[PDB]
Amino acid sequence: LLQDPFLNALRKEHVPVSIYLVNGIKLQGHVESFDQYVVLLRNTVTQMVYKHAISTVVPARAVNLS
Amino acid sequence: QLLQDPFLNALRKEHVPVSIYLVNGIKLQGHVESFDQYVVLLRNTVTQMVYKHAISTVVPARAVNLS
Amino acid sequence: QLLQDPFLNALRKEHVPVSIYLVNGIKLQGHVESFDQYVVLLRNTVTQMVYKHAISTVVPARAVNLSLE
Amino acid sequence: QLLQDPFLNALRKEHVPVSIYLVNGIKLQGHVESFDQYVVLLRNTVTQMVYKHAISTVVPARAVN
Amino acid sequence: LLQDPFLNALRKEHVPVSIYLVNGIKLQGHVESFDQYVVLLRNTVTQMVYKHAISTVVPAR
Amino acid sequence: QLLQDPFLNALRKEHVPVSIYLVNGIKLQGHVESFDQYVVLLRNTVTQMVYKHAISTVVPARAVNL
Repeated sequence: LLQDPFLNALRKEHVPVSIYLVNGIKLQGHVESFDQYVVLLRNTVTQMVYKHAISTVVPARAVNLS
Repeated sequence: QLLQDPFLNALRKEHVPVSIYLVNGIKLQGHVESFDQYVVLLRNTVTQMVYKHAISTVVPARAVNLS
Repeated sequence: QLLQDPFLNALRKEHVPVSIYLVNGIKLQGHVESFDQYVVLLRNTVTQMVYKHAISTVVPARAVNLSLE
Repeated sequence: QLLQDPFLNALRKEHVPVSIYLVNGIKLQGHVESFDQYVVLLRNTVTQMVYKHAISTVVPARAVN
Repeated sequence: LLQDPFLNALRKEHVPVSIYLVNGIKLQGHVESFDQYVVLLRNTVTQMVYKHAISTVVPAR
Repeated sequence: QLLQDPFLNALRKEHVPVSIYLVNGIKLQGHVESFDQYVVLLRNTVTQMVYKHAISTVVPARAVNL
């Protein structure tokens, strides 16, 4: 309900994000795409990240909701 | 959900400052802006999406209204 | 939660102190103040909501009051 | 769980000591009091509640086959 | 449609296997049984291994 | 409605090597041979079964777009 709208926002308004994984590392780049389970983070090369492995997504600049 | 939702909503409404402890030991601070079955929107300097499954404990900076 | 509830509820009502171990090795301590399907509210110097999915084991400081059948 | 129940119930009926290893490395020990879809009740000096999702391996002190 | 034929091939051919857990622990033995949730590993005894705690399973040889 | 099937499928056909990062940090490099809903058959010295719920990110050594 919030997950997609959030993710969809970072993508549309193309804004860099610092994805912190459950393991304890911080990925970066832009949100190329996403579905129920995975998120395609397009940086140098689009790497697939599992949502179950994500701890928290952190945006650089704000983004509307509506 | 006769606890989690009421607990979170009261924090959200009253804007009670919370400390969210991640399973990986990381401590996040701020207040609850909103939430659903799967994520919580924490707001501090910015607004970050936190996955519930990665959350350990949520510690309010003060007692919550359950009545 | 066929077994979960009767277990947590007994600890709550009888006000029995417990130690909650998280999947990361952390040891919480206090009283079961409340619970539902996904979370447990532990009380101590403060009050906090603990997610069940982050819990490994709940160890009571002593067996609850047992009766006949 | 067509295996979990038979496996755990065998330990219960035979009163066989077991070692329960948590996903965090810690090992618990004692007897199997009871169990359902989500949890195992392990008895030692006291009866403690163990979530199955936090379990890696269940190891009996002896063969139950 | 993959893990079952994969696991059944290990029990039907009685091939030793290595089960690595998410915590970094390695388990050796033979696949005695497996269902939708657990994997019965056989050595000195038969232990019940939850799939949710299994990261990988590499065949011995 | 699907993102990981095509992502992994193309990485399979194009024979592109990958570096799989498990939730526990460690990394398993090799080629993707097959994959169902729950696991990914990783090829290398041997063919090992990798449970998806243990994967954090799938990082390809080469890119794949169109």
